[PDB]
Amino acid sequence: TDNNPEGWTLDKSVNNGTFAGLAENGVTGLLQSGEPMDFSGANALYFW
Amino acid sequence: SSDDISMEIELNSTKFETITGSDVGLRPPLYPTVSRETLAFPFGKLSI
Repeated sequence: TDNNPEGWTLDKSVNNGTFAGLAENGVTGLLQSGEPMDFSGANALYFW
Repeated sequence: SSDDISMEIELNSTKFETITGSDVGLRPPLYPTVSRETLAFPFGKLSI
């Protein structure tokens, strides 16, 4: 609803939010905009 | 130990409860069961 980047409503509206294969009340994983550093990306060889 | 620890800042009138199930997929195991081994729970850049 806002221009805040991290917010993407936790288990969102009317649809139950279950594939039939997730089997949890927890889906979210939304936050922490900073992911860890990638050793499979474009800069992988230099890091390795 | 999914969603086991959770920070909840109180503001002057409101509050915002985050949780490491909503943050960290990295999960410090209780094994190294051999005594006195301490653990860590990093929160990456919690923008409140």
